[PDB]
Amino acid sequence: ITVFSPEGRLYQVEYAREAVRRGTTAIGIACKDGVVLAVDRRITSKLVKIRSIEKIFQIDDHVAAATSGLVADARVLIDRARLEAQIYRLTYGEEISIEMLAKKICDIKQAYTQHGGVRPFGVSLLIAGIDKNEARLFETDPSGALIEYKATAIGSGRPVVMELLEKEYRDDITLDEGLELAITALTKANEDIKPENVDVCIITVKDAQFKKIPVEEIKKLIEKVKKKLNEE
Amino acid sequence: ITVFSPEGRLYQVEYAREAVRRGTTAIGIACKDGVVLAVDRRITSKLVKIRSIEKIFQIDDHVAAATSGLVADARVLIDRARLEAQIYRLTYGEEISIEMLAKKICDIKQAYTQHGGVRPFGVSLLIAGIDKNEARLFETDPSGALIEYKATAIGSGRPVVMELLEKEYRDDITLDEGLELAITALTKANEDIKPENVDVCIITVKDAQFKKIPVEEIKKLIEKVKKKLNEE
Amino acid sequence: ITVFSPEGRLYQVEYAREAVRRGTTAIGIACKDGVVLAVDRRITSKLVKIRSIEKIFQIDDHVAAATSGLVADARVLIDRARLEAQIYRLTYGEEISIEMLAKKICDIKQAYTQHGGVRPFGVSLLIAGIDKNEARLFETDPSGALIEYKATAIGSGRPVVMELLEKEYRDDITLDEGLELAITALTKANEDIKPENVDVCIITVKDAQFKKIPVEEIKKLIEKVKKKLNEE
Amino acid sequence: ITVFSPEGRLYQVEYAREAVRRGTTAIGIACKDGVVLAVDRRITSKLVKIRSIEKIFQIDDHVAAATSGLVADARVLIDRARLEAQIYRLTYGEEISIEMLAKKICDIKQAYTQHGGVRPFGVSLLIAGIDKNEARLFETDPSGALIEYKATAIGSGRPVVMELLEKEYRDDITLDEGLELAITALTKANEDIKPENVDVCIITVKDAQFKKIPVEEIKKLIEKVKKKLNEE
Amino acid sequence: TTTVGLICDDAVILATDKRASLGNLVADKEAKKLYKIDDYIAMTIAGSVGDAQAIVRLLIAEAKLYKMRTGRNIPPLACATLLSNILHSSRMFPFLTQIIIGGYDLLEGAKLFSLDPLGGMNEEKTFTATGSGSPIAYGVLEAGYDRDMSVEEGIKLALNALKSAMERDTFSGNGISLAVITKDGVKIFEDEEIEKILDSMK
Amino acid sequence: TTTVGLICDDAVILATDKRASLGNLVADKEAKKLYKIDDYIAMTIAGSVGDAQAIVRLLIAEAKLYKMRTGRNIPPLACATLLSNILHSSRMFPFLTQIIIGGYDLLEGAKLFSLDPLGGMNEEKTFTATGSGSPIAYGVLEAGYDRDMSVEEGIKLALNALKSAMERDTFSGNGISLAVITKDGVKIFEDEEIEKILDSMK
Repeated sequence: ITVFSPEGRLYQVEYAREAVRRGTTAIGIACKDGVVLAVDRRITSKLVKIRSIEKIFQIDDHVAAATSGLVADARVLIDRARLEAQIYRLTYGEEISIEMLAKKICDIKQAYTQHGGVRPFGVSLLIAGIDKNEARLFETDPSGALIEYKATAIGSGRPVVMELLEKEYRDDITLDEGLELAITALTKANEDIKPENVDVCIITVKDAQFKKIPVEEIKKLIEKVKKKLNEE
Repeated sequence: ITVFSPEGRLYQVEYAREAVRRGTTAIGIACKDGVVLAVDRRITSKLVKIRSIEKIFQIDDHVAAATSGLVADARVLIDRARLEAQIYRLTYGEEISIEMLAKKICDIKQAYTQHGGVRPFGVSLLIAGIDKNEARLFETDPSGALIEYKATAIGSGRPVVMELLEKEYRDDITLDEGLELAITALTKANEDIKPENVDVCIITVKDAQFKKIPVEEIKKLIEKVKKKLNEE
Repeated sequence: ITVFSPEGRLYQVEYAREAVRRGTTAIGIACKDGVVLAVDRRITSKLVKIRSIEKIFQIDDHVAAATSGLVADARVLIDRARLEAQIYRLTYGEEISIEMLAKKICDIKQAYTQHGGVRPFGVSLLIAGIDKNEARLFETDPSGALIEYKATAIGSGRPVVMELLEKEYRDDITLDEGLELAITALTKANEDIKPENVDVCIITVKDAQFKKIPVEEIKKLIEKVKKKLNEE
Repeated sequence: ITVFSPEGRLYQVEYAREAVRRGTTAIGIACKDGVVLAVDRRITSKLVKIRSIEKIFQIDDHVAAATSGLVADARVLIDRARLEAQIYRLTYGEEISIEMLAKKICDIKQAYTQHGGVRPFGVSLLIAGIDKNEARLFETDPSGALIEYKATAIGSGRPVVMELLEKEYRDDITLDEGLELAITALTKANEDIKPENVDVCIITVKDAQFKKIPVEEIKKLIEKVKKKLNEE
Repeated sequence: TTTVGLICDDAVILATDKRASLGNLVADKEAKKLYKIDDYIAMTIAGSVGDAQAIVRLLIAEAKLYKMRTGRNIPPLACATLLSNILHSSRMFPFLTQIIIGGYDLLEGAKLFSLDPLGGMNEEKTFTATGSGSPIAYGVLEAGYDRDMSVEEGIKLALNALKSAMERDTFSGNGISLAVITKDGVKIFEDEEIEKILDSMK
Repeated sequence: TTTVGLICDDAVILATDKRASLGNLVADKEAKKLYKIDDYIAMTIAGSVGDAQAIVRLLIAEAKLYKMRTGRNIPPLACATLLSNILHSSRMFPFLTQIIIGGYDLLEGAKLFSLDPLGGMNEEKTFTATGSGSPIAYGVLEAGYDRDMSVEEGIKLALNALKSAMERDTFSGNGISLAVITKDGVKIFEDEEIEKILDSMK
């Protein structure tokens, strides 16, 4: 009562991807000094407190993840990873490995694919953290995702930046070096981004801990941007 | 045995959205002094005790919400919101946080999206109250909804006022400054509204409590109105 | 495996509605002295004991309801209201509240609407009684019904009287004042009604109790009627 | 609530087959010294840590398998073969018998074929281990697979090499003789494979143990390859 | 472990003893034994702590819910008849604990309900008490109670019951708490002020 | 098996005894009985190890979840009312063990809660202690404690409860552990530094 395709591919599954590439955009970036995420909410009307548009979720003291698709299946997938996460810390004592955490909820997404009477999750996810000194980043697909990026993006302007990064990125980039990376990138796909329409989460490996970024740090860096709309 | 779309969107879901854009109009408004709701019943025949057309429901001593869509699915969601809430209060003691309470029924509502043999709820909600000195307002969509407005509206006249408010609201507006806002707005979409066709429920933050407005306060404020149908 | 509409409405739901607008008529009227109900059975052939045509049911010493729609789903809903009614009295001791009894069977009917595999009920209801000195009236619909009337009607000639009442009713009318109301009304829709084709049941708030009306009382009052078919 | 065909064949299963011949290619080879596996990831973008593109899995200390098809159903079968692999070891003490372990998840695979509401797994497996001095290799099929090869391959370049091997294999070939066998073979289907686009896994029978091959062992062997593109 | 309820004219009074009694050891120098569930009703726990503990919470919710689902603040003699049922369910089961509930009925006025661990419920018209040292407290009332003894001559007599029991029962008697429910509300007395009274007494 | 909790001005002090007591046999010469569940909360286990043991892990995980799902670090008096609930689940069942939770409320200040196996909970405003050798430690407090004391005058009195009990209880009295929860955090005292104190003492 789900689906399968007439030749290689798979019905519903790919339709539910689209849901994502239509979704809000959001880039995740690795490095060596930690790892930071960021998303481009497209809050249009200004009657909606920006605090609510939840695009990035904490999952453990040391590992968090960012959404893109429908926020129907955003939440439910997190107060559930957030769940599969502490369970693990509980029947071991280990801050749950990130690769594992991923390999869990991405398996769940995968079961929802092949079972009678249940549409897959209209979402892809960006999980990053500190797997014991190793700050890493993953991308989930509404049907399994073994993709450990050094940096990527999902949603609206995927190819826009998912191909910007394609070049200049490098495996040494520092945090304040990747600082801009996402901001500049995110702007390419959003020609006119409010400076709070956006969300920044930092997780430095320098302490196995997750931090926020206040508004206007956002803007004061969205400034190194007017020098990018020139013969390029 | 529900549905999913052939390219990004989602069948039953949106069809059920409409059900809402067809239901009665409803406005919700935050502020800094608390928060106030109000709904335009369109009680046609005058043979119906206006007391039964429940369009707004208290969900705790400190948080309540207003309905828009089909009353079939109205009550059921609240006789069940009123429920997740008091459960919480007994497995903690804490008057249930508002962002959570939302993040519960707007979770169920999402669950009713992707599961064998069951139609999503024909409803959007407006949930407001006092989350510890912080008065806030939320919109739900028949499938997950992280939209925390400073103020908004749903129902028949969404675009009338959901695009009036677009301008003249202020992250300053008080309660009695927002007194009129909702009354005045609601008239826009309803030329000729009975004073009592309407409901008014005030939750001041100044006491974490929920109050009522009698008829004629309604009317005596639906009077600053005849000066709004002039060249505008 | 039920339904939902392609633009706001809902499939089976309304189709089930018609079933009612086709069924036998029935009027219930509130007042200030209690509350009275009545129904125009349309017993054609005279080979059927009229005592079997059940169209009004007692639900408790103080509350009773009248059926309209198919007699298949008539009984089942009542030999079950009759349950959710004595259940309450048992887990409290209180003669069950009428706005609660209603909101109950009316919540079930609702569930029958949105759930895989099962046809909603072909009946709208008329429920009334004495909620603690307060004699009230309620109408239900094959999917939720928050309608507490001062008086209304359903079935055959809904619009006949449901729009007769629409004028001359008064928030004052007494019991022996609503005496005629229903009777005259019911006659309007049914040109030529047998005098027992009809069923009368009076709950006075003057004792919290349920009474019956004998044939010929019915007739002798269907008498002030021949003065109504004159230039009106 | 799956499928069957109108004349012998079987709907979904073969549509699900395709999904494999579509996936990434993979080759496994037996012999007499052990047996070895290798796969051709087709990591296009160089933004993805080649470490997470998982295409070969270990199942026990003495047995392992390589994927092909969709990875959603890659993991779920292995962290499910991995299980039934240690279950056995616990209810006997015997390193589970390769022939049996295979006969297991392939059964599973089959059962998903004839059961209401669930799509067969989009994957063929290449299982290889040391079954008591007897090193062997099997190919699974999205619905049963009693095939014990002396070498084979799955996926993309199925025909290219599953018909190259067709000739020059020998029930003699050594390990370092099957060295190039799968590399050269693999090259045929992928004109231009990166030298790390490939994984290598060696299970010598002479220690019942499973080993890795480092990069540029990979390359320094993909070199005996340029002398393969000449009038042939 | 010792509490007291009585009806006196207008409304209803309740009192306890903030003493917790871990077998030989005195465990809590101030243990709450009097709870308000609804703006109009309040109750008193006697006996199994963590048991009566839950029954509170696993009842307060049910109130500030009925209240909501139907306006009228769960009329007391209804809410009571919940416990008679909330208890009796665990008869087949190991429930246990004492309890007094009192509140001012929307209309019917003041009400006072005793209650056993099984589920036996009884409306007390006069005065009733419960707690390790209850029978002490009891003598007091049953030779210190008249049909109509003022809003004062009740909360006096109330204390005095505890005064006795508290100092003639191994288990009761550490500090004291009290509230009086009446039409317009429910008053939890902040320790300090209670005191005034027995100062103004003997 | 012996713990102490007490409020002294700013925050709250907790201490235990690293002694595992396997019947006649001294089993552990250093067994934790003091755990920090959240950055603002921490606790002391007394009694059935393997039972409290799980009750810790089968809890921290419920904290470092609530913290996430809703920012606020599980407000202590809330996390407590879990245990009250968590335990009582196993009333119908075999549960058991003691417990003190001591942590700083984001706003409401310092909090100290006591907890019996069934599910009985009380907020201890002053001081409370539990363990095999509790009533020994107790006596110490009940005659060496003043509303105000100090940050210092607390951790002193603190040890000196254990000091008695630990040498007057067959079951308590091997090594000692101590942490203090205050607004800005929770300090586990690394043994060596603990010692400093009774040196500077008598």
